[PDB]
Amino acid sequence: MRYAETGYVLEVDLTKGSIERVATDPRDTELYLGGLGTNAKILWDRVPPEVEPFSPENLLIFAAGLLCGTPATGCNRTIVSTVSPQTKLMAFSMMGGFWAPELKYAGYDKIIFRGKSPELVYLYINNDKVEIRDASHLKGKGAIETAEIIKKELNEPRAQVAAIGKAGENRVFYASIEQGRSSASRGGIGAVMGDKGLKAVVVRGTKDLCVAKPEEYIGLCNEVLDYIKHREENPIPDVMPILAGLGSPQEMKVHDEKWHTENFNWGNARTRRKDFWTDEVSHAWEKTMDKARTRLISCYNCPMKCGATISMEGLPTYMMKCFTKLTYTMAAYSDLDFGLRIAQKATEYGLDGFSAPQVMAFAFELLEKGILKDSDFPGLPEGNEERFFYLLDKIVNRDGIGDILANGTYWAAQEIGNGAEDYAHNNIKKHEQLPLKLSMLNPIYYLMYCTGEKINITQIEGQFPQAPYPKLEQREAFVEDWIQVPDEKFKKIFLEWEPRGEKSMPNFPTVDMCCDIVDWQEMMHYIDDALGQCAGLSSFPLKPPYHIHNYPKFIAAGAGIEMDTEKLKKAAKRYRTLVRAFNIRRGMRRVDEQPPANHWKNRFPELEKELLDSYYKLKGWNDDGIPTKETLDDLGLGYVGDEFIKRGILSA
Amino acid sequence: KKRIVKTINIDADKCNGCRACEVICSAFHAMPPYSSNNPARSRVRVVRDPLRDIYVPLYAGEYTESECIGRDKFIIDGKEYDECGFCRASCPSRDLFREPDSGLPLKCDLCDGEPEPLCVKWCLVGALSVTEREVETEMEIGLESLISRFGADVVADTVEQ
Amino acid sequence: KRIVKTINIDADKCNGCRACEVICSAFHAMPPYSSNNPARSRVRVVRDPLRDIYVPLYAGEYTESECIGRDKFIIDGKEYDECGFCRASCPSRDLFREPDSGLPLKCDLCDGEPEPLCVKWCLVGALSVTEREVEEPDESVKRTEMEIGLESLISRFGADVVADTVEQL
Ligand SMILES: CC(C)(COP(=O)(O)OP(=O)(O)OC[C@H]1O[C@@H](n2cnc3c(N)ncnc32)[C@H](O)[C@@H]1OP(=O)(O)O)[C@@H](O)C(=O)NCCC(=O)NCCSC(=O)C1=CCCC=C1
Ligand SMILES: Nc1nc2c(c(=O)[nH]1)N[C@H]1C(S)=C(S)[C@@H](COP(=O)(O)O)O[C@H]1N2
Ligand SMILES: Nc1nc2c(c(=O)[nH]1)N[C@H]1C(S)=C(S)[C@@H](COP(=O)(O)O)O[C@H]1N2
Ligand code: SF4
Ligand code: SF4
Ligand code: SF4
Ligand code: SF4
Ligand code: SF4
Ligand code: SF4
Ligand code: SF4
Ligand SMILES: [Mg+2]
Ligand SMILES: [W+6]
Repeated sequence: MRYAETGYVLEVDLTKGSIERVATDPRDTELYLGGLGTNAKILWDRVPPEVEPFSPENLLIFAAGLLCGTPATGCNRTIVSTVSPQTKLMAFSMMGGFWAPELKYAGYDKIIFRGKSPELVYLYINNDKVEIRDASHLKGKGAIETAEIIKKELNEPRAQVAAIGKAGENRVFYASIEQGRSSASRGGIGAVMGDKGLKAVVVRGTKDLCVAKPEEYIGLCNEVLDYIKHREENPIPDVMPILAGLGSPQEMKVHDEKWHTENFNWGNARTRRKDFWTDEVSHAWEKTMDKARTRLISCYNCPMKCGATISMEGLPTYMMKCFTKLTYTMAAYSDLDFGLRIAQKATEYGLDGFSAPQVMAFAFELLEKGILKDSDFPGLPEGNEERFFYLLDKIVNRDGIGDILANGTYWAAQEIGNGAEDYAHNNIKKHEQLPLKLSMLNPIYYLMYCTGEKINITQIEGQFPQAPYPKLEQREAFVEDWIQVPDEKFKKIFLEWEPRGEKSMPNFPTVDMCCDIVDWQEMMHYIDDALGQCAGLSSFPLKPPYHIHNYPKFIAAGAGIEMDTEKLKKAAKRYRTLVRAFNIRRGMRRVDEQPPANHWKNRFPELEKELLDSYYKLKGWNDDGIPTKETLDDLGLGYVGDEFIKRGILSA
Repeated sequence: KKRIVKTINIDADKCNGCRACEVICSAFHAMPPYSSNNPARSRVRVVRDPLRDIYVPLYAGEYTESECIGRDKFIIDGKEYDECGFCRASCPSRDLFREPDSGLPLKCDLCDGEPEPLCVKWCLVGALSVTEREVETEMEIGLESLISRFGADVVADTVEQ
Repeated sequence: KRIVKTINIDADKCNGCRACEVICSAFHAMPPYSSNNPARSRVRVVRDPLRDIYVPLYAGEYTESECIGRDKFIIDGKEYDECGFCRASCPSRDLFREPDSGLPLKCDLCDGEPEPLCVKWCLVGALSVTEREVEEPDESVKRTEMEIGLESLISRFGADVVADTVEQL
């Protein structure tokens, strides 16, 4: 009997209309844990590179993490996977809320969608009962709106709904999937859902979900809760107030946005406004937020309550968390009020709030220089704010220039020509990065930008501090109880690291120290994304309650399989290396692993080469970025190497 | 005579809707304890509707063998609550406070025997607390009322049952 | 299918007049309208002007025992009473029990009458009764107030003293 995982998946062919429950291999759980890890294994040996994103054979996968549905705090994440229409690489994407737990109580670990439905439909799951319902009456309805109509329809007030808005239905390349206060936002999974004619997935679950060693397990949970209490009485000293505590970035609670508005670039990641955070602005924005924030609310089984319901006058309520609070405001050079308003529309439409704002700022910079004319904007309103509303609607319906813009800055530029390419200056692998254009090369972040498979700086960082402390005393205070470090050497690094001088960036930490740090930071995300654990209590914040030393205990008591610290490291390596193999098979090479040319004012060609050289070797990869035969072998990935040799990816 | 009355104090203004209370109450009451969990089995159930700003933890009350002739439904301070929205009853009209497999009724016993209500313990924002206080012939009259409304013949015949 | 009836209470319109309690108890006097007595009402208004709480509560189902723990809400800054929304005819309190005998009371929507009278007498329209079809069967064990009454007595005083007085009268 299986524990923690349900041990079954639902296989659905949207072309035939077929639905089937399948027992999973208990070995794939020992090897790859679950979530992202198992998602990747399925992609690897069911989606060869010949497959397009909007090919019927593309797979759209919904997965509950291995420990979702157990009592573990914050363990509630859904991992959605597919081939991205925008990057043409794997897109995995995470959604919090309450959906993944509900799927586990319904009895399933995943839903694998294949094919295309000729008519718009949605999937309905109530424990053992699974059917495909017609969805044509929901056409073009907002993602949250759709969820409420469906729940009335079926009389399932406690069902959880994941849906696409019109954005997805039109295959916008950065279309999201929305569920209450949660979103699978990036990489266009929303578009693949829409391409398949799938409007929503409704799940209701009332089955039990067991753990292997009950007393041992609830013990660890209580230990985690005790740590959450401690950690909130003790914020990281002298650190930006949003990044001093647990949770996703606490931007719904904290009104201090000095850090963001003064160091991140406005417009099309174009403008620094170093003195933006005045007392006047601070009060205006606080007034706006105080009035807008209805309640701070949590995902399933979590006390951190990072998100908030938002009510603007004359607009339906919606939910928000993290940086989307500022992206529309900063892209449009506007105020907090405007951001909250347009974010409501863009959430209902279902759009990636990181990519959308830059796509629109992108477009207007083109109108500015003349690369686009006024004629390409028929009926372009006069005011700045009206113009973002105007363009948002065109994009979401793919109307005229919107059809182009809806493909993202990379594809839009190469379609427009005339020099638009110069203005798509903030992509890595065809995916928009955060609007950051800093001064001095950061060797740690350099490696994360280049190599992260999520292609998003905010989902690979976290465990190691972003800046050093000026005083030795402060550093010694910090390493003192830093139990999370995989190894004592990370304390020593942070002790030596200084803001200025011999031991300052970009030459210190050393190349090898940077490789160790980035490896650790990324490993914890990959573990989170397999277990279903929210990064807010794990990989994202400093000194989390979940870490490399108690995670193996959680997996052993939870799922009933042997697990220790070293085996967990090797597991996370195994499917992080598998995700790598996938993107390699789809053509990714070292040449693609480069940050935007203007991402730092001060660059060091030779230092950068040594960094990436060294990181690959640590990964056990090529100098081309390909995992090697010997590495694939040690990891239990023999079939990867043999396939790589037959494709000529690796010489024999 | 002075006996003890226990009150579950529920500050719904502090509830974040996380349902941790449902997780731990069901988990604790699995057999063996913590061997599993399942919110359908929890004796605390949260009315949760973010779009109405409603977050109301509701505890399993008394068993009733039939529904009411009329179900109540409140509008209060602009919020339109659910039909029977505040009822504690383990009732035939719905699934709440009944096993989702056998339909058998559930009762909150304030985690009798334990050091502390587990739902209270896991509610880290402290929306839940439990507190204590001491508290301090008609038959004949009642029996008349019955005769006088249903008739002496009726009352008698029913006594034999 | 089968019909379900709902009592729609807009507590935001309630003015606390208790006219509802006046007419309910008056109708249920024997004979009808021969007396009245809010304590006998099957609708009882929770009424505290200082807390702006005006909440009409309808007599629900019978319970022979109190709950192990009583509940008490704060919602939208209002501190409600212990068991403040419970409809039960319960031994913990006088509501929905006859004041002079403790007999369980139950709203039956003025059955046999053209319309609920509380609704009728509430001129500001805080109250209304609507109905709808539903699919779920009525698995209720329907039981006459006649036998509910006696059963509460046998419960409270033992089947001995009760049988003693029935024949006696
Ligand atoms: C952005 C940041 C404040 C750095 O700003 P700083 O101002 O410190 O760094 P700076 O601009 O490089 O340098 C300023 C000046 O110092 C100079 N100089 C530098 N080194 C020097 C040396 N050794 N010696 C001498 N001089 C040295 C420079 O030349 C320059 O001089 P200049 O004006 O004359 O040209 C800090 O957060 C960081 O570094 N983060 C790292 C990664 C990152 O991007 N994090 C965010 C990722 S997203 C995230 O986490 C989110 C979370 C939540 C929601 C959403 C997102
Ligand atoms: N396992 C996991 N949890 C995660 C993340 C992640 O990438 N993986 N992202 C975090 C961040 S930065 C945010 S803003 C929230 C977003 O929650 P949502 O996906 O439900 O919108 O998830 C947090 N929890
Ligand atoms: N529509 C929408 N897009 C969004 C967000 C969101 O909450 N809603 N979250 C942003 C933040 S703060 C993060 S960390 C990422 C999370 O990426 P993912 O949802 O693909 O995992 O999406 C970004 N885009
Ligand atoms: S830390 Fe925040 S985002 Fe993460 S589960 Fe808790 S409430 Fe949700
Ligand atoms: S644990 Fe607390 S905040 Fe969470 S749903 Fe229960 S009472 Fe509300
Ligand atoms: S749930 Fe409560 S109020 Fe509703 S019909 Fe049943 S006993 Fe009456
Ligand atoms: S006090 Fe105990 S029995 Fe009652 S709801 Fe809480 S955990 Fe369950
Ligand atoms: S008659 Fe209407 S307004 Fe008066 S107390 Fe009764 S319900 Fe409220
Ligand atoms: S009045 Fe209702 S909630 Fe209170 S003890 Fe009686 S049955 Fe329980
Ligand atoms: S509907 Fe009739 S029986 Fe019920 S409370 Fe109103 S007046 Fe009394
Ligand atoms: Mg997300
Ligand atoms: W984020």
